[PDB]
This record gives sequence, structure tokens and C-alpha cells, in this order.
Amino acid sequence: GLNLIAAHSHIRGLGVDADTLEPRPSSQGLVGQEKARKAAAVVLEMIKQGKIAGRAVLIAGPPSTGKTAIAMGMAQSLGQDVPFTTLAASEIFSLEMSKTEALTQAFRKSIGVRIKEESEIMEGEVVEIQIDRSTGGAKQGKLTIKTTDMEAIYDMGSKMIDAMTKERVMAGDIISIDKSSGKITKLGRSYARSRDYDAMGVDTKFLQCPEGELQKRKEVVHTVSLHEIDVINSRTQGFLALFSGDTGEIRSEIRDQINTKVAEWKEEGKAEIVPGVLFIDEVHMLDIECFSYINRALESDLAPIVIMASNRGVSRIRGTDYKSPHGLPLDFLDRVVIINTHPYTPDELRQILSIRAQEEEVDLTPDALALLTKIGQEAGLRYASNLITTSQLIAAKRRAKQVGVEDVQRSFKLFYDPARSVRFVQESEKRLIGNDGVVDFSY
Amino acid sequence: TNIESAPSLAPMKHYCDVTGLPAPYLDPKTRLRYHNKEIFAMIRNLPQGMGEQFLEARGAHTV
Ligand SMILES: Nc1ncnc2c1ncn2[C@@H]1O[C@H](COP(=O)(O)OP(=O)(O)O)[C@@H](O)[C@H]1O
Repeated sequence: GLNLIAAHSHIRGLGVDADTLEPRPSSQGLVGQEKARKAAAVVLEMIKQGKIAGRAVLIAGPPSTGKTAIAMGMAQSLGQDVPFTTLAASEIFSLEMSKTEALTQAFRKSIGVRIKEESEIMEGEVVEIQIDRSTGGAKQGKLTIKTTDMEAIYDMGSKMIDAMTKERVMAGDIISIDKSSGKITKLGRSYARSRDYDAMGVDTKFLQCPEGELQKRKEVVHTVSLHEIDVINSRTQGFLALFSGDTGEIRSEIRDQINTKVAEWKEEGKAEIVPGVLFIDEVHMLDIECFSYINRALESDLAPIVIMASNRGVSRIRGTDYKSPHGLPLDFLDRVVIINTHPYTPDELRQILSIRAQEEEVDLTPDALALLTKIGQEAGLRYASNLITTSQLIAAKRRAKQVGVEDVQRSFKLFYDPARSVRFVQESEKRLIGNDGVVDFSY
Repeated sequence: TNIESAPSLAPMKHYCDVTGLPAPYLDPKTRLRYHNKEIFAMIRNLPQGMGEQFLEARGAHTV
């Protein structure tokens, strides 16, 4: 389909026993990281429980230790029930809006308003449309519709006859009509009428007739974020800015009104509030102004849980000239609990490579998996994982059905790991342009 | 002087000719109004003379 194979495609969940929060040694595509997966499952529990507002969790650990994987596992194990916003900290440096406004919109995106509504929908195969069009139009007309179980005829009001002519509704068309709006969606063409569709090309699909009653109440559970309500109220087609962007800085008094109205809908029981998650990937790309805003945004009642990942050690905080752990100011780190991801053992690398060799269509011979595991220890999990794809392409060039050691060796030879790449750089320092701008082009 | 009868201009509600429950549907074939698919099944299975009796109970006739 349109989803290709990607680095996280094998993550199907968090891999944790829902009855106990005990992490299984591997399941759902996660291997090891058990203590970190247990902690993320405790966070996941209190996300679903909703009662706790504006807690922040940092996932801290060396690169490739599964920090994004655990974040993706939580997203896959929340699903559609809960809003889940992913933010790269690079994204808030907008030219359209100040970074605290961009960071406000991200918090607003992570609270859902859940609204349950009904409508009568009429659905069936058109047996006939008669419209007289009697000079003017839409004067009178009759609609006959059937399911497999019923047939009925309807006199149409003139603004429904406009809708029918607008949708060029024809005998044999399978339609749904939302009655209160009066919009007509043509779900398809009935197969029994196929010969009447003389203009439709042979690529055309056909359907069986709808089943049961022509009319029923269908109930829709909408979830709309606070950000969407904010943007809708900004201007006469405010929602249109939810797509193009081109929201300005939305005025604070609009948000304050909406917070009051959503509290009214909750107290009236018309709507429910569904707190989600905001995940801030590589949070150390934020600067000191951002962290000062976050500190108090977290104290709002309508704050999501915020989950964060950092590769950084004791490192320079952006927008200042001093250093702190994770690159995050201590006053912000006081508001945050930290989950640590550790490096992998060789057998866990073997399992992750095996999983990645299942997610791509690759057969690894047992010695090729052993060699990739050895390369994984020596050159890192990500590099060996990229040798899987490379080896399959080399094997296919030699038309082999399984990837052999010869293919992994060609991969290791053709594509350098980060350390050999650095060693190549440290040898070529006269040919590579230095930090001084100096370079020699002679042989 | 027997000129005391009065017509009505308001749109009338639709009731099932069999069960008298409200009727969303008018059957194009037999022209009985009916409540649901269960009653449509009966209506199409009726003895041939019976359909005209359900019409006639509300003063309607097919011809
Ligand atoms: N415990 C694990 N189980 C399964 N796959 C993992 C695990 N840890 C890392 N990976 C995979 O290895 C790759 C690198 O890990 P990643 O989560 O990107 O690390 P980080 O985000 O800390 O750099 C990703 O494709 C990820 O899916």
C-alpha cells in the first residue's frame, strides 16, 4: 500500500502484560528494554485513566536505545481512543507564529472533545427517479428505493430534487442520504443494473444492494481537539487554516472563552473531555524561553501528558551559554520524571535484527544472522539493520533466494559504518575541507 | 343546511396500514403504508384480496 516498510513498522504495541504491567521478554515487536517498557506502561495506564493532568516524562538514553520505539509503542497501544500528537522540537520555530504560540497549539491539539450525535440515514438502490423539470425546474418528482428487504417510493421536495440532479442520481445507483443535511453520497453502482451504465468504463466496480431497512439512526462519535475549536473561531473559515496552516497567533481571549464553554458542555453532559499525549521528540532542540512556557502550561487543567526524548548528555542549553543534564534547565527537569533506556546485549540485537528481517521480506541464513549480530555489536544496531536491506538487494542481483554471508560481506565492504567513516575522515583530513576552510586539491 | 362539513389543509401524518404504528415507507406496488421490513414481508405475502381491504379500512382503493 501507501505505507512502505519503515524503521518502526514492526512496532505493534508496547509488548506488556495488560493484567500486571509485567513486560514480556519479547512481544508485539519490542525486545528487552523491560524496565523502560514497564515505566512507559505505567504512563500509558494513567494516560488512559485521564484523572492526572500535565505530568511530563523524559525518556533518556544513548542513540538507538529504543526511545522512539517505546514512544511509537505507546502510540500503537493507545490507538484512536486518545489524541496523540508527535512534535519534533524543530517544528515550533515557525515564521508564521512565535514559538510559544506554536507550543500552545501543540498542547491544544492534545485534548479531545468527544461529542456523540445521531442522524437518520436513508440508504438503498435507486429503482427509479422521476423528475418533471417542467422553463424552470425541480417542480415535482418521485424516488423509488429498495434494499434486499424493502422497497419504498417518496415524493421529493424541490430542494431534494436539486440535490438529486446535482448528484446525477440514476436508476441502479446505491446512495446514502443524510436527511437533515440532504447530502447524497453515491456508494456505488448496483451489479444488476451494470448494463445501463453504458458511459462507465470497464474499470468500473459494482456492488450488491444494501441490506435491511431503508432508514435507520446511525450514531457518530466525533472527537475534536481544543485547537480545532480555537482555529474554527478565529475567522469566517477558520477550519480552512487547520489544513493550509496560516493561523496567526490565536487571541488568548478566544481560547479562554472556549475553555469555559467546554467546561459547560462537560457539566451539561453534552460532551466529554479526552486528555491525550504530546510527545516532544529530541526536546533539547527547544530553547530556554520554550521551557519557561512549558513549566506553567503543564499546570493548566487542560494539559495533556507530555512525553520527551533526549540523546544529550550534560550539554549547552539553547538560547543561553551554560550547560545542564540532557541540555534541559534544572528548573524544568524538576518537573519531570526520567525513564532510562540502556544499550542492547548481543542476543537482543539478534532478536531485533530477526524482527527487522521479518518486517522486510528477507530470508537470513543462520550464519548471515550471526554475522549481522556481530556487526551489530561492533558497528551499531542501526547500521546492521541497514545491511539487511542491502544484502537482500545483493542476493537478488546474484538471484539467490536466501541472503548468505557473501551478501552481508559485500554490504559491509560497500557501505561504511560510522566509525570507519570517521576513520576515513581522520585519514583524509587534507582532502576533506577542515574547520579552517583549508583544503588541498593536488594529488 | 348540510353545508357544515369542513376540509383541512395541514399535511397529514403517515401510519402503517397494518399495525397503525408510524410508517416511514409507502410500498410502490400495493400502496400500503408500512412500519418496517417485517410488515413489508407480510404485505407482499398477503392473499390477493387482502391488500384492497387494508386500503379500504382508511377509505382508499387501488382503482
Ligand atoms: N527494544 C526494541 N525492540 C524492537 N525494535 C527496536 C528496539 N529498540 C530499538 N529498535 C529499533 O531500532 C531502530 C533504532 O531505535 P530507535 O528507537 O530509533 O532509537 P532512538 O530513537 O533512541 O535513536 C528503530 O528502527 C527501532 O524500531
